Amino acid sequence: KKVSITVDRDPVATSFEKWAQPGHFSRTLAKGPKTTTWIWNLHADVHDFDSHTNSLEDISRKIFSAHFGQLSIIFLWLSGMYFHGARFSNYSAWLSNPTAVKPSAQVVWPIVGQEVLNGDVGGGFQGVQVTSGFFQIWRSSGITSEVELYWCALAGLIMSGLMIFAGWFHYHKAAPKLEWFQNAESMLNHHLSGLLGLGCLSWAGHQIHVSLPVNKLLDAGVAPQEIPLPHEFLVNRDLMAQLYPSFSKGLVPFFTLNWSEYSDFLTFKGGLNPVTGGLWLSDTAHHHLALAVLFIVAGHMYRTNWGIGHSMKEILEAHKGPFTGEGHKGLYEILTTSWHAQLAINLAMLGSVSIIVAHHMYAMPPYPYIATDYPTQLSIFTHHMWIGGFCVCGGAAHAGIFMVRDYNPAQNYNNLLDRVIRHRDAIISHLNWICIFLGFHSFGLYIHNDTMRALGRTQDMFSDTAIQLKPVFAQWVQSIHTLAPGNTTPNALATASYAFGGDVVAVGNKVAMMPISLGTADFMVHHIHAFTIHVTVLILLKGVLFSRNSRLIPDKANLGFRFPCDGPGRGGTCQSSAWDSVFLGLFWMYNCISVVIFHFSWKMQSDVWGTVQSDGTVTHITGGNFAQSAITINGWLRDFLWAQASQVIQSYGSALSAYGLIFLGAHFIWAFSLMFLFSGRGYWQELIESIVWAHNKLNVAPAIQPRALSITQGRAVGLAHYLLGGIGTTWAFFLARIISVG
Amino acid sequence: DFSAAVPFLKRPSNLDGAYIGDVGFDPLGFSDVFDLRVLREAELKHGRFAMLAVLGFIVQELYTFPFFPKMAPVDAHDYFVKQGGGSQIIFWISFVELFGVVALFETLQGKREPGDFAFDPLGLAKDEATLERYRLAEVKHARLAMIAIGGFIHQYWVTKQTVLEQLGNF
Amino acid sequence: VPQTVAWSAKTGAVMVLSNILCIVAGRYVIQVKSGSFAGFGLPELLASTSLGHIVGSGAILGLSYVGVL
Amino acid sequence: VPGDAGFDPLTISAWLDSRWLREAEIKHCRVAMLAAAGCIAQDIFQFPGAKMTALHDAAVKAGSMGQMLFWIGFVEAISTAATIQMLQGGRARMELSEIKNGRLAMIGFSGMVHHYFITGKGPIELLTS
Amino acid sequence: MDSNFLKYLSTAPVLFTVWLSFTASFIIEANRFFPDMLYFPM
Ligand code: CLA
Ligand code: CLA
Ligand code: CLA
Ligand code: CLA
Ligand code: CLA
Ligand SMILES: CC1=C(C#C/C(C)=C/C=C/C(C)=C/C=C/C=C(C)/C=C/C=C(\C)C#CC2=C(C)C[C@@H](O)CC2(C)C)C(C)(C)C[C@H](O)C1
Ligand SMILES: CC1=C(C#C/C(C)=C/C=C/C(C)=C/C=C/C=C(C)/C=C/C=C(C)/C=C/C2=C(C)CCCC2(C)C)C(C)(C)C[C@H](O)C1
Ligand SMILES: CC1=C(C/C=C(\C)CCC[C@H](C)CCC[C@H](C)CCCC(C)C)C(=O)c2ccccc2C1=O
Repeated sequence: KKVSITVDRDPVATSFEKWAQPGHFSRTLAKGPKTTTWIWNLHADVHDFDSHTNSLEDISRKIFSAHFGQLSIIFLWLSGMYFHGARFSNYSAWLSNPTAVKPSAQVVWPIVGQEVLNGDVGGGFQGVQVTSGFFQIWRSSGITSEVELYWCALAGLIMSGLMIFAGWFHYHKAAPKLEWFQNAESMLNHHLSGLLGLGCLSWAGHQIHVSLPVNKLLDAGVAPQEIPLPHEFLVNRDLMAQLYPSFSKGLVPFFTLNWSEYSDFLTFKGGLNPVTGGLWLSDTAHHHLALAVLFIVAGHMYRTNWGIGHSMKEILEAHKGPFTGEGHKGLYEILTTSWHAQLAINLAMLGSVSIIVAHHMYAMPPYPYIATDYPTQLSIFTHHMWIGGFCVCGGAAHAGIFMVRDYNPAQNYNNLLDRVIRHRDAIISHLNWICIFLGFHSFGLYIHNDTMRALGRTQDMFSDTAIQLKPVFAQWVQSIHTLAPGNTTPNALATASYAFGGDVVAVGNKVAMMPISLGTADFMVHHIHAFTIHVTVLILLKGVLFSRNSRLIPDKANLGFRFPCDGPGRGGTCQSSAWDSVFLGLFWMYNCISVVIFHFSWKMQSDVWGTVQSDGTVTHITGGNFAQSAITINGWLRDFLWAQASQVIQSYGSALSAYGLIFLGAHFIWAFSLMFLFSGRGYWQELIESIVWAHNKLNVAPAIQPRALSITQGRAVGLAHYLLGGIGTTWAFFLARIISVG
Repeated sequence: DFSAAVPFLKRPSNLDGAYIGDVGFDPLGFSDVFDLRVLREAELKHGRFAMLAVLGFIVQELYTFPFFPKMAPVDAHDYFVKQGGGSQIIFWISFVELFGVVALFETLQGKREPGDFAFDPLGLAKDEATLERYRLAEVKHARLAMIAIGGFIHQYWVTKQTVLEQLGNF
Repeated sequence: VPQTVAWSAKTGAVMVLSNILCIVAGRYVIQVKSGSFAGFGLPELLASTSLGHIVGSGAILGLSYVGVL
Repeated sequence: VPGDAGFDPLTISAWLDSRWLREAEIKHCRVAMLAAAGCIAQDIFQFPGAKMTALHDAAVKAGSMGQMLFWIGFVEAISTAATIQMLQGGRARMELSEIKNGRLAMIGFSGMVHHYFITGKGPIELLTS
Repeated sequence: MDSNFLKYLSTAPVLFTVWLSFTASFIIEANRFFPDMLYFPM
């Protein structure tokens, strides 16, 4: 029983004393401010626990309680989304008429004329149109009334109180010891089996006993208040049998392994529900049940307290061949003693999963009536692409912090890390070459096309009409997925997604999904994507691999993760740290995700979204101009940015005038950021000297001596305002455009 | 040692007869986490409100003031929400509760017993021994009335008859 | 839809077979613990029988799929 | 230690707390005692306003089982405080008689409910008919 | 009230947020009761 619970009782006293002493957590800051830099230095390093404390136990305790605090904030946020849906929304009107009422769960107060933002969203309601897709989530859950939304808001509030209590309790009353946190096998067993498997299983039970009957009654056309309450499905099996007759047999088919009895509600239909334009909820129920079994089985892999199971260290140490030295030896010790190494992995995975979520949710729209709510589809794609890109760059930020701080060569002799660092010149030179080749042969095709179109030579272009770059591999994969139902997935009835090919799905005379054809423009923008992803990897990988030392600075690890430079010598070593590669790689992340969301926005408006009409023909939002105009830069400038900025710039005096104002405000903030990015600290310190003189003249100089921001903070302020302004401008443009036309 | 009330439950250990009416009953362990002066403040405040409420529920059945219309106490709540009297009662309670906040801070700082507001106009507490028995009776009545008020309101909901008339009928 | 069958003694047979198979095979393969009377305890029995119901359920469903039953 | 016939063939006692096992067994014993004595008593005589298994759903609709669940749930919350504090730290014949009659009651109740599945009847009714 | 909690409420970010929230609140109230004051009325 070496996996055991071990707790220190009453470690830290619940006192307001250290609240009154800002900077108490570090020896430098606790002696008080003398310059304004102290103030910035206070906020910058506060959650950097391993810079204040030496011991891994106290660091682990602070992290566990901070995770409860984050959970409390998320639960309060969810409770507020449910409360605003219950109290300030037109959810009931939306349930009666989804394809006509526009969701709105935010109402403004009348103060300075701002009540113009309460536009006519429909259903006898005035408010701000919301695009988070909560209404479709609630309808998929089977909510059907505001009263149940009040109970969900209360459940969120109770959970939020329980998490903030638990964070206090587990830091101040009962803090686990380090040997409790250093149980990776136990934690994985419980998080796979218990967190994921039970979670999937419990959700599958809700879908089978609540979501599936309520939604079958809704899609038959029954009014929401005419639908029986969800517990009458739980007790009276006769009504559930009337909807799905397999329930007449109960749990005998489950236990005797006669599982094909349950095919009424555990289907493998594929495709979309024609009524709602969403995934079949019988498919999602079978999906969650299948995942639950796999996750619970996965949870029995690792050894905890009874001899069955794997040792994770033995698995890692056995995988070594003739190219890779000692192999994965020493990685277990890293990943159970370094929090930063774990955060680097988990941030890269969370970001990757968020980008996958973004792709899978527009192509296989899971919620009822979310496919034809085009503002929601554009919003949730753009949001999860930005979360993915940010989390992916934070994985490289904390890989750099690991290398600078937690990496020790004595325990990493001739293993995989040692070998990567010992051929990092070959890695970065080959990646650098790939980024040059791929920028020439992706963006230079655009420059070739602009020049030929400008010269009158349209036969010399890379286009469908002229020289053709055909995405043959992607077209072939689309063919395979269209041929799959009945062939390589024989029990499937429809394709996984209509994007691959097949029918046009229309809901409320709007296209839910239809095949997304690929041509020369799709080949070109996909290689644009491959190029922007490659260089972002190069900037972040070069920062992680050269974080400790280079040919330039042989002792970079002694300066730390975040230092501004090592002086003007050696020609100049400005921005040589690992932090400065995270700083430079967030710009290239911004560039990559901006072209991805622009590609999505133009391609869906041009070729997928639109209104079905007589004869079955479809009129798209921008009328199929992507194919012949996404091949030049002038086409993107004119037919995408200029043509679609009409709604944001003409929005004044309407309910979308808020987007019109945020468009300008973010354009302003973006420009304001370049003051911090193009300038240097020394100018601003000398300007502050003359302003200090004028304060000295009037005897009003402060005792906290004003300083220009540090070199690193100047870079961080410039990057933060750059990201805010660029993303905010895209946010305002995307939302005003798709609310007006979609 | 074991709890006096529940023989098989252990004594909580923050409850050693410091507060009158203690019988060692605290299974969920709120005194192991929270301040007992604050909890006894809350127990006596909830109990005093409940004791007044039960007396009000019965007397309001027996008599009502001539200037107000006759009606049942839950309907009285809704009528005085819309009439303005409820806001007056809420305001004056809130006004007294301001100096109650000051009183609770004085209790936390150690210089006041949790339910003591020095409210003895009629001098009933003649001696210290009389006060101990009286505050035991206050604690017991306060707890009993919390249970009682819940019963009257919930039964009124389930069967639309007032407490004296429900005893009178059935 | 793949065809499954109501429980019969053949389904019981497949379950019993897979269960005994997993006892013996697990007894050799498991690396931490009189062929079955040395060091055989409840977690080993419960693990071999859990893999037995996994192998047996897969075997029953597959043999029902192909027609062997 | 009471009712120790040396019968632990699978050796569950090695891989679960003996106190937890005894408290669970004595709870199972007493619940089945009440259930079996009640099972026969329901057919012997009946309370006013009022089979073996169908009566569960005939009783839930009134709200009787919900009420009994609420009160057992209250007692079981105090009993989970009891078992946690048990676990965190001329009469022996009477305990042994309790444990034996309780194991017998578990067998008897199991018998009556499956006999109900066999014939749709209660225990002593089956004996009479 | 505890002197260390009152010393926390005297810290610069708390006083800054409270003072400008109070300032924002009486500008909002003045523009609620007296809106569209383009000129000093005289
Ligand atoms: C967590 C997310 C969240 C968000 C973003 C919002 C956002 C909003 N809510 Mg909602 N709300 C939420 C959760 C949320 N709410 C929850 C959980 C509940 C349930 C209790 C509600 C219940 C609710 C109601 C009942 C109403 C709103 C309203 C509003 C709007 C105006 C709020 C306002 O100006 O009041 C401002 C109110 C003040 C008292 C101003 C306080 C400003 C202080 C100074 C902030 C200071 C914080 C402090 C200094 C932090 C440090 C602590 C200290 C010790 C130092 C706004 C759109 C209003 C609305 O929609 O009207 C149409 C409305 O009436 N909300
Ligand atoms: C079955 C057991 C189980 C479960 C469910 C969890 C669940 C969780 N752990 Mg883990 N953990 C476990 C065992 C378990 N742990 C063990 C054995 C150890 C020791 C090795 C750890 C050590 C550990 C650490 C060190 C950390 C976590 C963290 C977390 C949270 C991850 C963030 C998240 O997704 O939360 C959001 C998702 C939710 C579903 C929120 C649910 C909140 C409750 C707690 C879930 C369980 C409630 C209860 C079982 C359900 C009753 C159901 C009933 C109504 C029928 C999550 C609540 C992290 C964290 O955030 O800490 C707070 C963290 O830092 N865990
Ligand atoms: C689960 C996620 C997670 C976690 C736990 C951490 C945790 C940590 N990071 Mg990592 N990081 C993450 C995600 C995460 N980060 C991501 C996604 C990125 C990519 C951008 C990074 C990039 C990164 C770098 C580059 C650095 C860290 C550092 C740190 C540490 C210090 C934190 C601190 O004191 O900041 C205090 C917090 C602040 C000062 C907050 C201000 C930040 C912005 C400007 C405010 C947010 C703006 C808001 C959202 C929008 C405003 C609205 C506007 C319209 C007004 C801590 C270990 C630092 C370090 O040195 O550690 C050793 C460090 O240099 N991280
Ligand atoms: C429009 C602005 C712009 C342009 C063109 C570039 C161009 C480049 N950057 Mg820079 N960068 C920019 C803005 C820009 N950046 C900004 C704002 C930042 C701020 C954070 C950075 C930060 C940055 C970093 C941190 C990195 C780059 C890298 C790169 C290179 C990528 C490799 C490549 O595509 O080679 C191909 C070249 C191009 C696509 C440029 C256009 C050339 C086209 C095809 C026309 C060619 C015309 C031809 C030569 C004419 C010949 C005749 C003429 C002489 C008369 C390339 C040199 C990376 C690098 O060097 O890795 C290789 C790298 O690590 N950049
Ligand atoms: C745990 C076993 C058990 C269960 C589930 C039930 C359940 C039921 N019985 Mg049966 N019954 C029991 C024991 C049980 N009884 C016993 C021991 C007797 C003999 C006295 C009877 C005699 C009996 C008759 C004669 C009748 C019922 C009836 C009923 C129904 C209505 C509820 C009622 O009046 O309870 C009656 C139960 C009792 C009088 C004794 C209950 C035993 C204990 C004290 C209750 C447990 C709850 C307890 C307060 C909390 C736990 C604390 C614990 C440590 C003591 C319901 C089907 C009536 C009915 O609807 O039939 C159609 C009916 O006519 N039962
Ligand atoms: C402090 C102080 C003073 C004072 C004062 C004052 C105003 C004191 C007033 C004290 C009061 C009002 C005490 C009332 C307690 C009520 C109880 C115990 C509940 C009983 C009901 C039960 C048990 C029931 C029931 C039932 C249910 C639920 C529902 C029914 O269908 C059935 C049924 C009836 C059986 C004064 C001013 C004198 C001066 C002094 O110097 C200091
Ligand atoms: C919202 C609304 C209103 C309202 C209202 C109000 C005031 C509603 C009332 C709420 C109250 C006081 C509920 C009381 C519950 C007490 C219980 C369940 C006792 C449980 C004891 C148990 C389980 C056993 C206890 C145990 C046993 C064996 C006995 C001994 C003790 C113990 C060992 C602990 C109005 C009227 C204003 C109308 C308005 O327009 C809207
Ligand atoms: C303007 C500028 C300054 C001076 C900027 C200073 C001194 C910031 C002071 C602004 C006031 C004092 C605080 C700003 C508060 C704003 C109202 C917004 C607050 C945002 C949150 C931090 C609250 C630099 O120090 C600098 C250093 C390196 C490269 C570029 C630059 C640079 O461009």
